[PDB]
Amino acid sequence: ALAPEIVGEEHYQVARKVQQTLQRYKELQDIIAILGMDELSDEDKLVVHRARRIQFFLSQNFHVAEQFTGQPGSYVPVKETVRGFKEILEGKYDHLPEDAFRLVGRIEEVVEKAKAMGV
Amino acid sequence: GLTMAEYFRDEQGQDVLLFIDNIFRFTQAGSEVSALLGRMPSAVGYQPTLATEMGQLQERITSTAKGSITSIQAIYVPADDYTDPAPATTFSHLDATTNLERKLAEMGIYPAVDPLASTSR
Amino acid sequence: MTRGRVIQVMGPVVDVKFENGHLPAIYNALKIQHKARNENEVDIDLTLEVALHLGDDTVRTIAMASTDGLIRGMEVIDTGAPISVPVGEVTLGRVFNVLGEPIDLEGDIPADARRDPIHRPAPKFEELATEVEILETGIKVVDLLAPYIKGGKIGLFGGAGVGKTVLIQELIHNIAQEHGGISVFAGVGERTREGNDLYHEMKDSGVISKTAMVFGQMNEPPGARMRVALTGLTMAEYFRDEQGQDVLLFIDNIFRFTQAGSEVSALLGRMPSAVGYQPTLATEMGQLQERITSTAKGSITSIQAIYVPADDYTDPAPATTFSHLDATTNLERKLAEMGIYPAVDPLASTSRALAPEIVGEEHYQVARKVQQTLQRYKELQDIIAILGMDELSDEDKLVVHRARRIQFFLSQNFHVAEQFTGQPGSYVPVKETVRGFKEILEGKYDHLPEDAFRLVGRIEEVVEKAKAMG
Amino acid sequence: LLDAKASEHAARMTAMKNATDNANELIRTLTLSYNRARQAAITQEITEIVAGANAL
Amino acid sequence: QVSDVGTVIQVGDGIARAHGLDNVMSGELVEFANGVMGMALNLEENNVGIVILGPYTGIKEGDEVRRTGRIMEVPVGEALIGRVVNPLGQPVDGLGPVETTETRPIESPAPGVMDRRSVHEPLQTGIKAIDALVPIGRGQRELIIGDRQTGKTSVAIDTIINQKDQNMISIYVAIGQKESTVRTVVETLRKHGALDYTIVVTASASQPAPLLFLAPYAGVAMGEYFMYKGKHVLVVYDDLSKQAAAYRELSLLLRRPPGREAYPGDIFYLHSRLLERAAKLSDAKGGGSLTALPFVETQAGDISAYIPTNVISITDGQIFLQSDLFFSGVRPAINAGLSVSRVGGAAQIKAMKKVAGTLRLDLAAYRELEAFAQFGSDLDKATQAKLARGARTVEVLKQDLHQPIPVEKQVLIIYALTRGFLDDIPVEDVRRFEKEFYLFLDQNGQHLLEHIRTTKDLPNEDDLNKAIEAFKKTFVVS
Amino acid sequence: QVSDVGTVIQVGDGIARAHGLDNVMSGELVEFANGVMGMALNLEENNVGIVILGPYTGIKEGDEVRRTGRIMEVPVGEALIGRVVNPLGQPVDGLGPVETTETRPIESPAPGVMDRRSVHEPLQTGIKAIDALVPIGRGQRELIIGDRQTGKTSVAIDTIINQKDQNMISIYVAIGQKESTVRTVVETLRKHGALDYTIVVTASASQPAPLLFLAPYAGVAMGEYFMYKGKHVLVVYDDLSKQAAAYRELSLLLRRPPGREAYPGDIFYLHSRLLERAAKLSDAKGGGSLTALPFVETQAGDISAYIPTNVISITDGQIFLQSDLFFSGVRPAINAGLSVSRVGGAAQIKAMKKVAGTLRLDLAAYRELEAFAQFGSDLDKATQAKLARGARTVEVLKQDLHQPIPVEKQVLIIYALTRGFLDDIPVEDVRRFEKEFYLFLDQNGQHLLEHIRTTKDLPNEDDLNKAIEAFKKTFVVS
Repeated sequence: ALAPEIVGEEHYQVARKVQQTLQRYKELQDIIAILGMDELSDEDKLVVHRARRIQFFLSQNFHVAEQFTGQPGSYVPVKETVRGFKEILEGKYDHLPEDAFRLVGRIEEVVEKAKAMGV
Repeated sequence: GLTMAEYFRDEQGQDVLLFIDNIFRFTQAGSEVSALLGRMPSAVGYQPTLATEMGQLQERITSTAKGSITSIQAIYVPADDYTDPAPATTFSHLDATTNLERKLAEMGIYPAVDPLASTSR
Repeated sequence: MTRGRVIQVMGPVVDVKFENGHLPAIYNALKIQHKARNENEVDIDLTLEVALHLGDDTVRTIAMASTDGLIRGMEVIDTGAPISVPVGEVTLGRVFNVLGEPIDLEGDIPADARRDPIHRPAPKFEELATEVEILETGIKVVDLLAPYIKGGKIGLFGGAGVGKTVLIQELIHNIAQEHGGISVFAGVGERTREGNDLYHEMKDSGVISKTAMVFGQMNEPPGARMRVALTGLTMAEYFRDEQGQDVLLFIDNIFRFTQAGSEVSALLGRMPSAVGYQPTLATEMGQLQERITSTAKGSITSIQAIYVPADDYTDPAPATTFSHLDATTNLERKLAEMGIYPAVDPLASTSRALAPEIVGEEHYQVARKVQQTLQRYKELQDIIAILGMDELSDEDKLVVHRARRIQFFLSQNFHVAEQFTGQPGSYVPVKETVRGFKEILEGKYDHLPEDAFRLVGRIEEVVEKAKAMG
Repeated sequence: LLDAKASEHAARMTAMKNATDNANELIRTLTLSYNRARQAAITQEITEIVAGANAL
Repeated sequence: QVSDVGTVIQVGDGIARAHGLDNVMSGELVEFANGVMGMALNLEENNVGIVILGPYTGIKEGDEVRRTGRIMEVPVGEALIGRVVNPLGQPVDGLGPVETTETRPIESPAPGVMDRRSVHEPLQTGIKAIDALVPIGRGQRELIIGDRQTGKTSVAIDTIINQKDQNMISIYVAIGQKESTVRTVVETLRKHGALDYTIVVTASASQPAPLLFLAPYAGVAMGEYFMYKGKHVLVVYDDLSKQAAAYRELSLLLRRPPGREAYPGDIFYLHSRLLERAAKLSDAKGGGSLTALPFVETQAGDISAYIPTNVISITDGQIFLQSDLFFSGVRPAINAGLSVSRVGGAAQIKAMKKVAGTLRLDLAAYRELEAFAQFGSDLDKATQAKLARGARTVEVLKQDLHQPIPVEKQVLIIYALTRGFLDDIPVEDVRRFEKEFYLFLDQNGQHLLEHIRTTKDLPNEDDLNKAIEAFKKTFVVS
Repeated sequence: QVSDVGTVIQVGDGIARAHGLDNVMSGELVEFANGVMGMALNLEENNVGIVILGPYTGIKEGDEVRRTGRIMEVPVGEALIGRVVNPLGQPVDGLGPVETTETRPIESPAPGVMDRRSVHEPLQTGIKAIDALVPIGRGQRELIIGDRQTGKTSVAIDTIINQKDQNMISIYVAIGQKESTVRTVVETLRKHGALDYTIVVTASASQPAPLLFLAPYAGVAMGEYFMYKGKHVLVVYDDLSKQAAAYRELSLLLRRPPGREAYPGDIFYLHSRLLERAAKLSDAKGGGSLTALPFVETQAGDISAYIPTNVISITDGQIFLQSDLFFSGVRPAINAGLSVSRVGGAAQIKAMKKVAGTLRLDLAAYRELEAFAQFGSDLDKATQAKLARGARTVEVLKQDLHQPIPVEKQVLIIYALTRGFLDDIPVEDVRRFEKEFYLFLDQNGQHLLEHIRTTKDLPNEDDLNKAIEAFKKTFVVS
């Protein structure tokens, strides 16, 4: 069902960009393991910086997992998901720590978690 | 083909050439028929008579007192696995080797024979 | 009549048919003794072991030697029991094959001597000892950092030229001297020239008088190569049970025993398992090892050399072998050049017995402190190698000073080495070793030169040597 | 300038040493998987050969 | 006569084949003339395949086989407590025979969907790390997985010993273990007094493969008799990997085709049929429960292997023992990254749920921050306090061998930790502080201990703080 | 009463099954109707499995089979010296028959462990690398393993030729080789004069599988005749992998159960039985000795294959040839890193022992630092000197084809290399330095050569140094 004429042009573009940046991050893994972050080019640093946050934001807290962790859970609409991922791709939240994206849900919960942590 | 060349080696007593398009298919066909003939499988599913069949084919290509037969055999190695039993058996009979290089062909150095990969005893 | 007839001969596998209702039991030994009736026959003296009952009064056996010259219809006689090997004092200082016949040239054993079956059930749960006991070997490094347990299995690792045979001879000598117990050596799949060299070494070391030697030649059939270990073990069980003493048992290479078992299974036609091994690998290893235990009136402890195929410790054969070991000693080439003659690695060797409940709280503390000091020296070595010596702190300098003394004191002079050095051997009690190492750790002998701690024995030898040299 | 050159050389040396250590760790972690795959391949080959033999 | 008597045709590798026995039924026990029992698996058209449950050396072709009329069964009863028996129920320790008067089938159906109840009662193992991070409830199947020589048997022995005063019956099953090791374990249990409520089932490595294959089923059958009477049973299987190896050997001897790692197709069914019989019965069925702690041995810490994956896909969680961090020797290190208790947490007492939450976070933060190889930044808030807290938690989680700790004292010491009461005491004195604190508690804080025992909630926080401060004042720092 | 006669039932792929032959022996030699020999291997209940030792196209079902009553045996004697003979004893060259008087069976018991003596006599192969790093002793059997195009045949020919004046009988066995290559090898031996003390046994690729299987045993049986008379024999198996493949083919055609890589269970038994007959006999047994040099062919240099693993486990050492080293112009192509001789040291003279260690250390250092040779900016003291010594060592270890070097000259040249006298000679002129050094030696260092030959020990150090300096004075550098 992931086609431009089904899910929408914006949805398709955001998904393709996310997959592309994740693939680039996966490719850079061997060089990261061997040499480290110091040898990456200037834009590869940005690619890794965005990709880690995207990967962490892909996580979610579930309603059924409340009994084991206490997190109430969330239900994120597809429009909110697309908007949040587009904002992340545009570099709007590059300053926040990556742990703020871990298990939140909506994009505003990331800001709330970072502010609670002290950013 | 070997018998056709053997006639000219023996009677006319002249040096001849024998080209084989692919020697791996010769063993592959025997491997295919072995199971239906009813023999137990070999290491990699080949026939148990692979070595003796290859020897009985190759050993007739020899130089004698009168005439000789020299053979140019194109060899295909599946997936470049040189440990495969068919190439392993075939390589035990070779005397020389010639490798054709697409890089040399593109550079225009015909016959595009690789000067370093080619070897001969 | 209990007379059988040969009906199939396929390599080392021979099938025999008996009269109805008189089949031999499993693991029985069958004899074939034939005389050439004419010029188209050869003399035959062969021994077979019963393996399966195929039905129709037919039994499948595995030969113990070459099957050339066998004829279908030859008479086969059943001995009524598994292979029987002589036991007792007559086996000391002798060399035997799997069948129990002498191999050396000193003559045959009288036929009236007592013999015992090769195959025997493991001792009952009732007869086992209820506590763990330490076998004092008299070697400082072994008794301190990797204690030996009576009735336990010890894995020995090392190459050639590192001192394996010297360690074996010293262990045999010390055990015989201080415990009155003999040792048994079982060579499984060894090289014949190496076996001959070991025989001559034990001969000229004066040790062979207290040991019984069994060799399964590498050219022997898989049945022999598989039953040699059981022959040695049943030689040792007599001295465990009747004489009531602590006995050693050495196995040349147990991986070759597992390989011979795999070859036997392949010949018998059983479907392979794991990486091509026999399906019965675990139960065969268990039946071999479970008879090496410490009962209420004796003990058998085994030192086994282990070969790791393709350096893979997860391979099924070493994986199954390691589940029975209680300790491990590693011989180190680096220490061999350094000059520590026992050459046992103080850090690679491990033992299950190194626990406070077994060796005592003081022994455990001393061993842990020594291991920590040696480890710390190990990390510091690269710092001394690359950076300047002055970069070491005061505690680092003290640790480096103590570690060399400890490492040299781990060395020892052996009784076997007397014939090559002149100085006599020394037997060091475990409590004396603990006291000496505690004193060294306390700094009580810092002023003594590091060369005074080499090949001494007890701690007093160190100060005596230091006074003698200065 | 001289101090900067010395610092550059020292930094390059340290980076290369760290790279060698990481490469060695990767090598051993790969050898473990190589051993596992070798065992699996041997098992599969022997099973196929025995099954083909039994088929007759 | 062939209606109830048979004649052996083939003997080999522990498997026999007999002619006759027309009235034998699948799964029946048969007895040879030698006295060795056997089980009939295959009922072919003209012969019966029999598996020998014992030494097969004394069985020869032409021997007779006699029916017993009973499907595979084991004796069970109160008389089996304090004894050591084989999978057939025959005594092994001596001390005379066993006077059991009832039998249970080896193959029995598991409780149904409507016969079960949610797990709500804690199983106290007496180990601080397990009881704090991976709680175990009655009726739970918890897997203990790790490499060789990592103290799994020591953990099992401590768990069994800790059940002294609790209304629990322990069953210890040893598969493929060394008989000397089993003897030492039984001696330790007798010394600590656990033989009053434990049953030991043994099958050494020297035993034939069928006995190793049958031992866990005998153990669970013995446990089910107590479970269905309204009692609580703890069962420990010592090597399901060794049982699987024995079953693979038997299957390959029966010419059955192998699969992944030469294991048979139904190797998953073999373990599922056994582990599905442990459950928490409902109030209608009686409220009994059986809990199991299977053991699986890995090679080089690889949990992606066939048998470990099969067992993980059955149990309700796993506890992973870290071989490299087993360097401490006395206690194994539970890898919190992989260890998890799916059913636990609900069964944990109220106080432990209140206390262990911050300890989990402290340990996770310490383990993620470590392995920096002495970084030079040393930021105060981010590094120093977290490292000190993590070191103190690691010191607290250590334990002595064969020294279980009551849950009340566990709760009190873990509350003393994570509230800042230890950040001044050096890490090398944490164990001595814990020992002295236990002595001080059982000498004076009887009110706190009784409050914890009577109700599973923490006592008055001000009183607890006053007691901890008083002990800290009385304590001397090395 | 059909006892000595049989009729063929099945024919195909060189295997025939015959009814009857009640009194035939296992391993017996059997003659068919048309004169083609056969060997009985499978003595089944109602038929005999016979391998055919010749062209089987002329054998049909119903042909008569005659029993000969003779166990497989080969002719032995001095009449075989200088002959090319098939494994059955029939000459393949047109030079005529052989007048051997007595025969011995191919299968014989190996010498006992008490009939042997430790290896203490060197076997000079004439190759500097082998004689320095992996020495071979009389009675030792050593494995030469490597891929094709590595000159294993060249090594064998050189070591056979070098025995011209050392009073040793050589036997060359060719299994699965090409007849043209065998003919060229025989012509080379004839040209160099080795045919007056050597025997050639040939079984080419076109020959039936049983001939390839039997050839090494025929060679060993021929060698044992001289070995037990008090002489010294050298036996070379040109390829054992092809012999193993032929045995696998025969076993698979006889429907024997297959093991790993379809090999029969007794392939290791086959190879150990073959290779355990090479030994150094005791003084009571006559003092004879037999040494073996089996060859193993690998693909892509994998020593992890089944047959190479078995042969490595069996033999007393290995010599490894490297394809890249051979391609790099190094004709011996001997890799000293992987090669090993478990008998080394005892198999060397004092002069060679005094010099080999430093050469080994220098070669090890150069092999460690070889990959970084193109950096002239390395440590000017350690690395540069090590590279300079290693390059000259590698140049010295090179050798020309079919030109063995006497042990005294080898000792002298290696001493000169290891004492630093070559440090100023250019790497490209090292070979010329060696050639003119040999010429200068054979011209005016006869006293040193005689002393080395007659004492097996180095001459006076000052005299040797003076001779080397005198030669360096007259040496000219390009």
